[PDB]
Amino acid sequence: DNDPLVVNTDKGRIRGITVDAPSGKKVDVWLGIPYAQPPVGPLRFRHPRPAEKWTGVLNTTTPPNSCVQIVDTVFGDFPGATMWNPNTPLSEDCLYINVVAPRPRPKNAAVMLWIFGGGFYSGTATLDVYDHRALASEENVIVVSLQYRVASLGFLFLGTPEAPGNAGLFDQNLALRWVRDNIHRFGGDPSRVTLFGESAGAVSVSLHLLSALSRDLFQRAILQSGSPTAPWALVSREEATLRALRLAEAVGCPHEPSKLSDAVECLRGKDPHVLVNNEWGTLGICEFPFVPVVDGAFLDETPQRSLASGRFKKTEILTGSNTEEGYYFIIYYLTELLRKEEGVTVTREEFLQAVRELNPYVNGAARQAIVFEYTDWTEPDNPNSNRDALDKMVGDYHFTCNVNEFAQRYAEEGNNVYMYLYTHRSKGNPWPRWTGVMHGDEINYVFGEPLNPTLGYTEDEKDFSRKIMRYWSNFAKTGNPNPNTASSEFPEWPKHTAHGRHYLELGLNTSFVGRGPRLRQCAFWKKYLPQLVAATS
Amino acid sequence: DNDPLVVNTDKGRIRGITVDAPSGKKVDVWLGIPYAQPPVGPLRFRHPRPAEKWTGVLNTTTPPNSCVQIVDTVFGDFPGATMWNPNTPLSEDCLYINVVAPRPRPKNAAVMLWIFGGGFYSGTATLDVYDHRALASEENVIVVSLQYRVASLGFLFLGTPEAPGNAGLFDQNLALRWVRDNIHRFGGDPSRVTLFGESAGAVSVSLHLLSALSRDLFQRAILQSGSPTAPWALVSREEATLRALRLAEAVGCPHEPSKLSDAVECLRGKDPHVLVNNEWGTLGICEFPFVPVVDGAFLDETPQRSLASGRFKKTEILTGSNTEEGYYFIIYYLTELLRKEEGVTVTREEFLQAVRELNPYVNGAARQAIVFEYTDWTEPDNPNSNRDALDKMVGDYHFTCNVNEFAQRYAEEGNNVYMYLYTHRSKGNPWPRWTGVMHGDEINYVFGEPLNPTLGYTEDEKDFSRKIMRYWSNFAKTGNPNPNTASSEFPEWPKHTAHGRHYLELGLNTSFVGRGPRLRQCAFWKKYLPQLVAATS
Ligand SMILES: *[C@@H]1O[C@H](CO)[C@@H](O)[C@H](O)[C@H]1NC(C)=O
Ligand SMILES: *[C@@H]1O[C@H](CO)[C@@H](O)[C@H](O)[C@H]1NC(C)=O
Ligand SMILES: *[C@@H]1O[C@H](CO)[C@@H](O)[C@H](O)[C@H]1NC(C)=O
Ligand SMILES: *[C@@H]1O[C@H](CO)[C@@H](O)[C@H](O)[C@H]1NC(C)=O
Ligand code: NA
Ligand code: NA
Repeated sequence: DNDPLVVNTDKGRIRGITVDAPSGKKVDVWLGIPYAQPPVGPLRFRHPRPAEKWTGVLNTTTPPNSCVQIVDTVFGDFPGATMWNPNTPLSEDCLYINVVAPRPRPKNAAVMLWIFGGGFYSGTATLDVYDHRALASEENVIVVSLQYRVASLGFLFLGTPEAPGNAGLFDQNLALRWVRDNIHRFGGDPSRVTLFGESAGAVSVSLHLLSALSRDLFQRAILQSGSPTAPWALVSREEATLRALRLAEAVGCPHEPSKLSDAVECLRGKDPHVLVNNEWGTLGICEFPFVPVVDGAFLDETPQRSLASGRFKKTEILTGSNTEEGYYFIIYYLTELLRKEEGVTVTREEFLQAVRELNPYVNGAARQAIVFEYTDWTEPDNPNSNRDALDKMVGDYHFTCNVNEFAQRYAEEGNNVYMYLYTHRSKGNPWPRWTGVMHGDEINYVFGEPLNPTLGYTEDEKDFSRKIMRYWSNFAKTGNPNPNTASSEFPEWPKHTAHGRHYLELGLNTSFVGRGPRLRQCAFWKKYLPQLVAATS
Repeated sequence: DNDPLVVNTDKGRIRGITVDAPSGKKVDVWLGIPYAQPPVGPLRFRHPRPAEKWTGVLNTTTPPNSCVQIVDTVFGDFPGATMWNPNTPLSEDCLYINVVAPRPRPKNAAVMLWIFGGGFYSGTATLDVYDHRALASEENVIVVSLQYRVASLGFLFLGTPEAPGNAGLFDQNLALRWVRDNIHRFGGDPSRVTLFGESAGAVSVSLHLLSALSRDLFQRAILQSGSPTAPWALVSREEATLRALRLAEAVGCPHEPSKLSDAVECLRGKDPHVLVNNEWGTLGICEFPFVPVVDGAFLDETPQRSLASGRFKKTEILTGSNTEEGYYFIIYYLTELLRKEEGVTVTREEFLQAVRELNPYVNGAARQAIVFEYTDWTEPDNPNSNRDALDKMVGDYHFTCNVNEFAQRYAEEGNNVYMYLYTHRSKGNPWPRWTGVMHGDEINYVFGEPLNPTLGYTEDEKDFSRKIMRYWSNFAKTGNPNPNTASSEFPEWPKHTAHGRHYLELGLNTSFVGRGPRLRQCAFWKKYLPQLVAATS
């Protein structure tokens, strides 16, 4: 076989297809490569097995199945909500990898591996917003994405070997070995693999930097709006079992903590869709039913202890937060107030209501410590301020501050860190204006969506997209985002240093550099508030 | 008598003298006019009596005696410390008024009455820094100053009629009636009297706006770095008696609360200087041994209740604070650290030490509420930040915030208010650089000291002085500081409105207008911290 579009992997040979990128540039794609046996029947909830070797030529020409998950309807066929909806058929057999090489195909090049994230309950590598064609063609990089098991199918934990937990993470781990073993045949470098993700993507990518098993399976990491030290990232093993036994109860299975083997076997029987729909009990804002847990194999300790002791891969890190993280989550949660319409506001009374509902676990000697910190004292009753104040307290505690912590611990262990604050809101953003730049807005720009002519992105937005695609790309290459011009000295993007803590503002005409972001509020949630709760309890 | 320099007051006639202002302009002065009988012997601690009518022509040609007080030596003959030292002989007979008319002498003009302040323990109208010659000549206003009894001689309270308290305030009150009765003969208007002062000066001027007795004795008020709602402004009647009986003990007199008439009579005997030296017991920063008290005559309620109920003269108010209030007081107090030298700094440890010593009455669940508010979280251990952070917490609690409160209550009662933040540090400032603009720095500029050729003020500083002299002067005239150009619309200096809370920055090239100043920290000390101390106690 002299055919460039057929490739012989360890488990057999596959046939790809040449496709046009929206830009018009040509790339080679391999879509739906099985990296594991379908985790069905006795294999559900369990760690994945490598794929059974196949005979003949297999067609990897079309986008694979998305894993079984819930879909978002709460806004009907709104373009803003439907972009995160799975665009392929939902199946238990979802374990596949997608490889996209640029044309001409390089002999040995950089590898960028995208781990999607849906709060560990949803998502797929097949989303339109994650399109490898624009990124691979413009930056000349091998772009790879994977499907990992999600929700209770991926993250159910009972301590038993029939449900050991972290199945989704072991999925990713196995997919990383596939890359290590098979990427050079697509023209990549097994040692130059750079992992990058958003939400759980970042939380996943981070957990590979920590994990013993996936330690030497990649080179660098890019983390978007997520860290392993976030509140929603992990659950206690004691709770994870209760969440599992509650799911057993809710679905009509044996829920007794006495006999665990009864519970898992009954669960294996039930339909996958009824299983994922019964995960949602009483949960506050920004907390999810089934997520990573410290299993003993993938992780043998909590990420907090790993970070403290300094047990993580010595690597360059590119990480950052968006300006308005919370808004997205305060829309779905707390849906009464702050609905999907233009010009919404919040009265001082409604604000005071919200901080109780958004922080239900604090003693009230902490509530007004929050309200004093998160109110604008130049004009306290301002309806705009009180609304934006909700986004900040959610955004900072659940997202922004946790990113800062991980970035600092990496910086002070002598690693090069690059911190960003993404401030750009699209002109064509479908969501209301007040939302501003929400959680996951940068994705469209890192993947080169503005370079699509069929979409009406302004000419400046197309430049901006190419700019951050460059930053991202040559970081995966060189360990540094700075372009060759000004790479020699006084960078556009300074290093996030332990004491300096600098970040770059990613916006349309701003090259502004600050320190943080939001160091005061981070000091609030990390230092002041915890010791106050101690002193009042 | 057709002589312009002789004037016939109600109690007899006086003879003045023409003097050159440092600028070279000529003014007429009357210095050391007795407005009351000397409060000596049986009259000590008591309310003043009007002066006994005199026969013939009296010479009021030289600066009168300063009241008995302590002097500052702690810095030896330092020019910065010695400017507040009394420059006339110290006497118990100190009750006099000074009148300065410009030449040519107007038929009927505006009256600006200066009440000095030394924390109610010191000060005199005769200080070089308060010179009427420059102000009167340049702004064409009748400038008047008075001497009021100070320290325990002025503010001793025992509830007894032999020591009823507020003697210093009744001194001022009597001096205001003298002005009402006698100023038209000097070419002033009895109804256009505008009171203005600094430190206790402002606290005094404010207490005239409140008091029933001195209500109709003036028109407007200008208040510099002081309000009646400040912590050090008043003492409880229960404490004032104890402070008096402690002073009785310390001087070797009967200190028993049983027999009060014994105590006062023994006190009347003792030398005035030994009496003023034994006032200082255990007192924290920015608190003074003998100050105004609610006597029942001058004030029948606490200023807090007066402000709340809205019982104060409906008038225009011009008030403001300086950028670094605390520094001056943290130098004399807490003298170990933060000494008088260039380039002093504060370590993070020393900072944490200070907040305990500077706030000795807070439970420690409040101490770190302060440290979190008053630390710079971009670089927390910064030695410059930690030093400046001490000035702010002292400046805000003891001065700046209290000025804001009084200014707001006047604004929301429908009165016109003009708030300033004085940001200008002299080039020739004798104190160390880090001190910046300290408590009482604006005085030199409001009195026209830069217009003195024998002093090396820059040509811009001379313009600045004339500018704020103008603001001050035509406020006393018109009720508005704005010059005729731009007085018609969109003022240089906007009104401090109840909701807007605007202030003007008084500096060299800044016409900048903000809102506050320092609304966050004021909300801290006024709203947040008090309810936190409640929740933790
Ligand atoms: C994939 O192979 C099928 C036959 O199984 C063929 O019908 C189809 O055209 C192929 N599509 C590709 C490789 O583009
Ligand atoms: C940045 O801001 C605007 C962007 O529209 C523009 O004037 C120019 O590119 C820059 N200039 C500024 C802030 O003066
Ligand atoms: C004040 O009067 C005295 C006489 O008592 C006289 O010696 C002195 O020159 C006068 N000074 C004045 C008014 O300038
Ligand atoms: C105010 O600042 C300086 C004062 O020296 C001067 O450039 C000018 O008067 C003003 N201009 C600015 C801030 O650009
Ligand atoms: Na998420
Ligand atoms: Na004072």
